[PDB]
Amino acid sequence: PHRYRPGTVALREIRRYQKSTELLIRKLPFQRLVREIAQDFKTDLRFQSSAVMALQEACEAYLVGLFEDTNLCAIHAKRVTIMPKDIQLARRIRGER
Amino acid sequence: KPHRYRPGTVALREIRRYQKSTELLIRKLPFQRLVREIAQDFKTDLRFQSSAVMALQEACEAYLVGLFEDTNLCAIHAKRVTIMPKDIQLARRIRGER
Amino acid sequence: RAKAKTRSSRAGLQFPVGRVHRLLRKGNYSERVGAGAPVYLAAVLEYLTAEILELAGNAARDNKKTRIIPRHLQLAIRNDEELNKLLGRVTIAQGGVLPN
Amino acid sequence: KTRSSRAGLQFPVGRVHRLLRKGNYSERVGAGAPVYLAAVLEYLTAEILELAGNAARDNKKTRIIPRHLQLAIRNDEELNKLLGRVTIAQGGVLPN
Amino acid sequence: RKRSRKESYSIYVYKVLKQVHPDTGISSKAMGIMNSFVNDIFERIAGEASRLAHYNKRSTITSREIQTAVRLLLPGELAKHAVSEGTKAVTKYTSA
Amino acid sequence: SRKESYSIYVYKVLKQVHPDTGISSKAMGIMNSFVNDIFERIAGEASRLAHYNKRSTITSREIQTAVRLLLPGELAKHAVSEGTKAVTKYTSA
Amino acid sequence: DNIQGITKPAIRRLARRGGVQRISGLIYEETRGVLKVFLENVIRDAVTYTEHAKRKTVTAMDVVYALKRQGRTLYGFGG
Amino acid sequence: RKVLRDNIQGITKPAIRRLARRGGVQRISGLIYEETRGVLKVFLENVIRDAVTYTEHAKRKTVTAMDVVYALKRQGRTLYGFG
DNA sequence: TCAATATCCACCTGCAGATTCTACCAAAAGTGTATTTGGAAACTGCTCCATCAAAAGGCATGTTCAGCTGAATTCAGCTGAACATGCCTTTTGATGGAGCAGTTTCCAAATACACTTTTGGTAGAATCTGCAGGTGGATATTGAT
DNA sequence: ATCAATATCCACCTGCAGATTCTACCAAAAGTGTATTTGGAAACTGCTCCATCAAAAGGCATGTTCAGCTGAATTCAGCTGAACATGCCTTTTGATGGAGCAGTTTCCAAATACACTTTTGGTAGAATCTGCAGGTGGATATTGA
Ligand SMILES: [Cl-]
Ligand SMILES: [Cl-]
Ligand SMILES: [Cl-]
Ligand SMILES: [Cl-]
Ligand SMILES: [Mn+2]
Ligand SMILES: [Mn+2]
Ligand SMILES: [Mn+2]
Ligand SMILES: [Mn+2]
Ligand SMILES: [Mn+2]
Ligand SMILES: [Mn+2]
Ligand SMILES: [Mn+2]
Ligand SMILES: [Mn+2]
Ligand SMILES: [Mn+2]
Ligand SMILES: [Mn+2]
Ligand SMILES: [Mn+2]
Ligand SMILES: [Mn+2]
Repeated sequence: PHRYRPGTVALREIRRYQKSTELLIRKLPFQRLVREIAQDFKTDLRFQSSAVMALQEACEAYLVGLFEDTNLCAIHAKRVTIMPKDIQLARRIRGER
Repeated sequence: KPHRYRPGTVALREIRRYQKSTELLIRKLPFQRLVREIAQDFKTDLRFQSSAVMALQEACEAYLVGLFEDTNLCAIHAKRVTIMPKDIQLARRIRGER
Repeated sequence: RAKAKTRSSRAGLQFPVGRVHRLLRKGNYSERVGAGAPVYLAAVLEYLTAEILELAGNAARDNKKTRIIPRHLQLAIRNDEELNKLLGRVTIAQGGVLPN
Repeated sequence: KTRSSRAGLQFPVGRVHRLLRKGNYSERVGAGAPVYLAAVLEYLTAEILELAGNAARDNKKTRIIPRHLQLAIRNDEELNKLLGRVTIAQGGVLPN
Repeated sequence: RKRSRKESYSIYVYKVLKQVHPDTGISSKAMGIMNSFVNDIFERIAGEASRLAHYNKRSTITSREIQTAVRLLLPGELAKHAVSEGTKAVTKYTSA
Repeated sequence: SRKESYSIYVYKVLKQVHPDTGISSKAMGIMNSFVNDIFERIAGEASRLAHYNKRSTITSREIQTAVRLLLPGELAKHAVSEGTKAVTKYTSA
Repeated sequence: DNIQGITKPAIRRLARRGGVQRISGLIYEETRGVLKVFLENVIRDAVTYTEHAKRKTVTAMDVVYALKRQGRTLYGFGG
Repeated sequence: RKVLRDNIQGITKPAIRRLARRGGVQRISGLIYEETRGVLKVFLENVIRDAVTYTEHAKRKTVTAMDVVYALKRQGRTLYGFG
């Protein structure tokens, strides 16, 4: 009956994921999303395999970066738990809001 | 007996005031002098068009005023009212200036 | 021969189509520039300036002044969500900030 | 022979020249510009490949992959600044 | 000696001003800004236009380039209206 | 048909600094993106420089002022070095 | 419900590469919202390049170009 | 002709205070004034290095406002009004 | 510290996916000529930048003081991590067909040129006028009690 | 629940420092006739892109359970804002020399525009080869005691 303490695994995943480079959002769902958003701008559109891959790359790189800034904001508030207010502040200092 | 505004009352008064005006807030000469000192350290024997120094001040104040807005968001995010270096640094870090 | 008529009038515009058609060729943007291009750009240019002068002119009125000044421009640019985004990294010398 | 060999460069001076002309950058292009620009491009290329080379060596790897380019760039103050708004696909992020 | 002419957009800005606000003036310092504004958007559009053209191996910038440059550059409403005004002028201009 | 890249030139330079190191396809993709980018940034600034100064020709002078404006301190020194060197060696042949 | 396709665990992983150690339960929906605006902005520009080129297939270049103008330059897909 | 020194101190505490005000700042810690001077120096050096680079390339001895406008444009701090 | 549980770390190992390597052809890149012209001197007019003076009052300094804000401490509710489960959405992958990027291949509509007028704009004169900034009531807005 | 203080407001005033008109050229749009191209049509064609189908294989959705994190309360040393006296030094006005932009000309070294020649770089079938992804066995790190 063995169990790990809160966040012991957490730290572990950080180590893991900051060492690899694979995409972390599953391909299919991501493609489905890309196409649906796209269908609002032009209908019956086709996608180069690579265009969808570029989008995901760009997209995840961006998210990982925003989580970086978000964590800085959570830590600034003497917390270890990122929250929406943290994402919101980051995006406002970044000029995206 | 002597009248005395409570801490912060004058401060909000000052905010309402300066947010209403558009005049520069750093003294002209002190600033022009700071420009020449920095310029000269890059290149000797340099001259400046009057407007060149004003263009610089205009940018500097516009930049500092904007940095203070973000700095203030950082303080408020810390449940504080007093902006501190931590804040200025958090702001510049997210601004990607560092 | 026939009498001269400016391309701006032909386009029904106030901005200088000829001048814009020139700045395009001289700005090294492409080997060549078509007849419409300048007409279209002078239009867009004229429209956007009509839009900020409309909002700026109101700012002036709201501040009981009849002559627009930089602060009136800022007020117009920052209170209008789209103009604000358009010029979100431009700084209006002598325009101050919005009273927040 | 070619202008590159003449300039002692690996990079395609001639191509850089054709590319500077066709790119609507200016009406004319000095003879030197192509050479100069190519020298600069090669140098920076060398710099990154040098650092990413080490990136793979320090990883007991002989073929440089994106991860390596990313590790070399972000771990270098200057390259990092020059490419601060660039994201290298499949490069991940610095550990820690 | 001839103080070499310095072109501006002042008279046009001013013309337009009178159209929307018949009894309103503009300090010279605001005209200053209005001029910077025009040159700026002009550069952004021509710029995007220039690039769009390059991407499509097209040697000439046409009203279509300008238009899609406009759509890329301006936000929502502002774009919808600018495109209208431009199309309107172009056709007006062609039919004359 | 034809789709030129800087791959070959990249690969040469590679061998010149790491004779026994190889480079993955994806990686060569990054190096190309890289070259094209800097190429554009440099040319762009040089383009602008000439325009500010009413010049109609982008000369090596423009390219280097452009290099000083774009590259971080040390990187810009060396780039200027290799640059004026290559031009020099070229005008001597 | 496609946006719902970008799942919690998938988002946990992103935050993790981001170095985040504890995640409030509201980050998940908040993240999808940012994620959606990001794609909408990039794609909208991209597709605009597509139509300009009169094609019906968004190309990796149409995306590289969009990202370039959103200030999110990406290396590895054609410059 | 005299030596120029410590002019960063010309940016006085009260001047820095007014800027925070326009900036909407209610309360200010004692250490802000020097961080600010620090941050203003960096901002300035960077705009002046570029402006002056623009100057030299034009083989001139006078930094013009255009030099500065171009400098600012490159830095992503476009200024209108001297343009 | 002990002790069981999992992780994480190394050193080999063998195969399949990419790299390399090898063999060829339009399309650039290098030449050789004849012209063209950008813009580097060589002046030099004259705009405007650096300085000097001087006087004055707006403000920057320093200091005193204590209001109230930031930084500790505690602590209890409850939110978010770890997990063992069970099921279904994603991933893998030939297949086959078809929508479509690219190609050529035309050429009529549409730029680019080169001159030769014909104005629209611009640089100061000259003619006007918002509004800066000086005052005073009246209207709040504050802080003491 | 005032009410003495004193900061803020809002309209009235009117000389003048800037805004708006008034003239005159002249630089640069326009008008024309002529030579050159650009880049949309139309059939065409390999090719990626999409729609299926088909398995397992995870990998994600679920609930439980409780560790430990966050946010609420309370406390207080002392930092930072308000006031005030003092008097420095930024501002404001005005004149002056001369550095050094900026306008003209003069006119070669260097760049553009053909026309041909080669040479190279991109592309499409063949020989390696570097790790990925597993094993096994060995200390480690973590948690329970
Ligand atoms: Cl929140
Ligand atoms: Cl701090
Ligand atoms: Cl057109
Ligand atoms: Cl040259
Ligand atoms: Mn109106
Ligand atoms: Mn000439
Ligand atoms: Mn004193
Ligand atoms: Mn006390
Ligand atoms: Mn408190
Ligand atoms: Mn078809
Ligand atoms: Mn006239
Ligand atoms: Mn007043
Ligand atoms: Mn408990
Ligand atoms: Mn002189
Ligand atoms: Mn070959
Ligand atoms: Mn391995």
